[PDB]
Amino acid sequence: KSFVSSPIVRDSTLLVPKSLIAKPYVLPFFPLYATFAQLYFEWTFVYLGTLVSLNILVMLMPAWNVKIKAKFNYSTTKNVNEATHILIYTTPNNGSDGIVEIQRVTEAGSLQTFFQFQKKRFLWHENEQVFSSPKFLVDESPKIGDFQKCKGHSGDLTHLKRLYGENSFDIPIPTFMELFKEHAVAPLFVFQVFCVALWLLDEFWYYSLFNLFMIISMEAAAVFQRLTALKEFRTMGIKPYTINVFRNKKWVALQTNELLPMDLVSITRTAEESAIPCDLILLDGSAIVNEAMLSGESTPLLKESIKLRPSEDNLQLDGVDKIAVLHGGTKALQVTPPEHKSDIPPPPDGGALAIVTKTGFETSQGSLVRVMIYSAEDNKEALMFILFLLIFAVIASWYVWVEGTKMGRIQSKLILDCILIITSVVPPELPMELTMAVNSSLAALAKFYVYCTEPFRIPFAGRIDVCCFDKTGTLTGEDLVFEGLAGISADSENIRHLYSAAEAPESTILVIGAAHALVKLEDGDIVGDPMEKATLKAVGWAVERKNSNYREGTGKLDIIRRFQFSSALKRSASIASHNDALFAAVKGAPETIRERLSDIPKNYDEIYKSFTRSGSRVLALASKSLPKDLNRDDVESELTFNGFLIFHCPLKDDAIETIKMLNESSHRSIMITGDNPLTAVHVAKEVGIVFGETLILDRAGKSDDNQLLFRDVEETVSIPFDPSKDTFDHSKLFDRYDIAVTGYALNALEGHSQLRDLLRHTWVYARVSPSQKEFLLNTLKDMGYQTLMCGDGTNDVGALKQAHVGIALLNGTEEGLKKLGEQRRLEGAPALKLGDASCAAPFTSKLANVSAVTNIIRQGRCALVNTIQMYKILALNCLISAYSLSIIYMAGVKFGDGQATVSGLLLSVCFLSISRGKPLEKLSKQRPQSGIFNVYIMGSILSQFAVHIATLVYITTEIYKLEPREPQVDLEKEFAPSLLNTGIFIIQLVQQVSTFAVNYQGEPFRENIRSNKGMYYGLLGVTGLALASATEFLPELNEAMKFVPMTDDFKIKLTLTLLLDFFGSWGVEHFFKFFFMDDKPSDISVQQVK
Ligand code: BEF
Ligand SMILES: [Mg+2]
Repeated sequence: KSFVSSPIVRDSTLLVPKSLIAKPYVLPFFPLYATFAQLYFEWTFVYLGTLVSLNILVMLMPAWNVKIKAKFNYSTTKNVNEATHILIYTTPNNGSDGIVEIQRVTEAGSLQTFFQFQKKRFLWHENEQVFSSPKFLVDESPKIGDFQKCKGHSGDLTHLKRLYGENSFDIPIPTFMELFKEHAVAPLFVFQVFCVALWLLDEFWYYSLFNLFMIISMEAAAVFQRLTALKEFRTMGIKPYTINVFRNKKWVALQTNELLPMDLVSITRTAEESAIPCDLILLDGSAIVNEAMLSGESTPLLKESIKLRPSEDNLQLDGVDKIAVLHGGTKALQVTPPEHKSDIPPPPDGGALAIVTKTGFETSQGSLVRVMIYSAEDNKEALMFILFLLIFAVIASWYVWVEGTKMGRIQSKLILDCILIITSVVPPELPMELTMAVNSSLAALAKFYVYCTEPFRIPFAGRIDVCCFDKTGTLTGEDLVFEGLAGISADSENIRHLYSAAEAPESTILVIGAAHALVKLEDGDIVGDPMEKATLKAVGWAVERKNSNYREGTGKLDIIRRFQFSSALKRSASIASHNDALFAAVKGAPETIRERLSDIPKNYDEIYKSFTRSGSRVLALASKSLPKDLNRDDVESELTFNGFLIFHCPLKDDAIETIKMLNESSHRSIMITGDNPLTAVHVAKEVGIVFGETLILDRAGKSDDNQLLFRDVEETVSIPFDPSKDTFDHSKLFDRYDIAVTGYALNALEGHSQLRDLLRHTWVYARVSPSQKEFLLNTLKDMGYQTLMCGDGTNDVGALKQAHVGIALLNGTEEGLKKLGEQRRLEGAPALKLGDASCAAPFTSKLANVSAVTNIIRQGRCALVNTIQMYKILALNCLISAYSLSIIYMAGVKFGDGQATVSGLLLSVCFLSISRGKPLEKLSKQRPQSGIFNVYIMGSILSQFAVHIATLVYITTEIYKLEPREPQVDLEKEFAPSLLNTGIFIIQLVQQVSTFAVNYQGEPFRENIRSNKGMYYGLLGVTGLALASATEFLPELNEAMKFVPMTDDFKIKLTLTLLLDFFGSWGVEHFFKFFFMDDKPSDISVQQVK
């Protein structure tokens, strides 16, 4: 018997399929059918009906639960040589159970059984009799000699291709049937089809068939739209590109999909729209990677080789040995070929050779994406609404049935009346209205290039409480840019004074162009550190083919001999030559240059520490006159200070305004980043997330013991802390200082009693791992708030998936998108990359600016308002119609077709015009309501209904006082012009006007009613028709509308009753909205001065 062995599975039972007659429902039902046939050879037909129903239900019973499907279709066996399926019982926190097909294929005279569950390959090992996932060499504790003594793969590697598979990231998308099955369960669709069945049971067939066709077409179109969106956006951008791989003792060029562990490849300078293939270890050479996408840190690291380490005893640690690993999904800005000769020849390119370690969904990025996809996880308002309407319809049907029994009609007509009531309990224009609303919201979002794949999350963006943010890539760029010199002065009048350019003396502008490592090849190009290129271009230098560069606007320059950048004693050097004299320029970290030059200025330390404590990365450069080969020490004997070079990632010109708009709108915006605390605090303080002084929780000492320390940005205040003894002194910490928790401190405070009281008062989290953003969002969702996440990297994929509404900011300007669209149209500015963050986030702003959050919230407010107003109007109209049927139909009241159609057309015009409205430009501090079931809305609905009923009863009593009552009445008579018909129809029109005019108006969330031309014209027309027919202004139209003339006193009474009805309904609705509105922001949204 099989037994899968992995941390994902819990138990496993083999399965062998059963024949068609072996299925449980089919064999037994034959005795019941034979018994029914014998009894048959009236009341018995319902028995065949229920028997067919139960048979069809047992037929479809498996599809709901997979365990039931395995119980019914397949039978459990304990021999893997014959089982064809296997039931995988997963662990509690890893996806759900499943049925996967056991596959087989013969290789080299021996077949190999295997399957694949959650993209994790399994294989049948006979000696252990288990399905064991592949285990890699770097997973265990490997000897560094085992890595240094590698020479690539050789022979026929057809078993490795089966053990490990291919290096491909292929995400599967759902099909049409599995996507429509989710829409075929909502109560709206079930109620629609049930009502269609009830109606066709007695009414015609052609109209029912057309209606069913329409219902099918609506769902088909919706599912097709959702499927198109999913198929477009649910994928990561991974295009294979040729690389040189050392196989069979020769450098042969394979693709990226054909990489296996322990394969020697040659990585070069990674071009655009590409990244490092998979997890590599640097066997020889050097590089400068950019981990801003996978890790979240802005500075480019400097990786080194592995050859200098002793191969005998040392172990590949991934601790001290983390300066040699290159993850997958990072850009390599520069690569240096090997220096000395090795056993294998150097690569044909200029790249460095490395060793593959993991491939596919086993790497870091692949593992994050896989766990997000597979290991992931109310709709009761509509159900309660249907229950409400059905209760009222039941009371209506009970009354009408009692009255029909007391009058003496047949049972069939009473049944048909009950069915008519239950069918008209909901208007037919509800599903088309919901579809128009969803499509209008989607087409309004798609004007800012914001595409959504879960359209039911747009109403979620109306009551957002906490707005989380990512720093690198979302608020700031991920590339260092120049800022300007510093320290070039002798006045000390100010520290932060940045001479941009064209203001430095000749010495500084010669040193910035003399101490560099860029070179121009013979074909024409420039290779080197990109920040060095940026500064050399901003200063305005032009490099030539020879090492000598000129055309700086001042003169020419030549480089005699240059030095390298060492790992230790980090600095550089160069010996340049000028037409005037000769000097040697030095450029390196300031902490090493300060102890090297003779003349120490008075503001060296002040300027350095002022610019290094806030994000920026300075590079102090110095020079020295050199009179006429030489070593490096005597060149760096004594120098002369010249200035600094300050770089930092610049803010987006849209972040400040967006965060200000969110602050002035009762939103609490926080920051969750992976950068060091200083840069995060600086950017948050510059954008507007924190205002006053800020404290930081980080490790106090160095080694261990989890003892934190509250410390200012500077060295002013230092409050210790112990996660087992001390408790958060709210009075002196939270009221006087903003704070920012790091990742180590947030990890050491696990299990603390006041962790939530802390999380209620921190706005910046720096240096958090990809698995702590999920924890933070889960805690913020358990606290009761509604969260939002807006990021772009791979580390915050789980955070984007866990939030109530997630947004993934791609790259691309507006003009670039317009040009790309124009080119696409003509065929039918770098391109945009889909990345890994767009696979989890439902929304995906194809632009880069941060205003997508504001636009999405502004659309969510409008969508929620529209939903609430539609629910309220439908409830009121349905109650009024139910009463109208129940009571009025029991009297001799009926109208001709002409008046009915003439009024119904305007009613439908207004009802359709309701949905079309434009949201205001300004975000308001008041938030809409969440759901219809509360005190305010329900009270207002019931009170409006009571007022309408009282008015109708008053006019009925008045009319019965005027004209006789006629106790004997019949419901089969045809239409006859009378006074009661007019006196009721006028009030019907007035009530159907008031139910919109009183309940539509929402000022703070969308434009006024007068700006809605359609609905305004409709209501004006209906009220004008009613008021002109009441007082008989045009007798011709009254005689054309089959309205009988009336006396003056009754017309006056009717007009006064109309006015009183309208004004009373409006007044009591305003009363409830004024007394029990309760639109208050949360407690975390208030902003109090400290
Ligand atoms: F810095 Be963020 F987490 F991308
Ligand atoms: Mg990012």
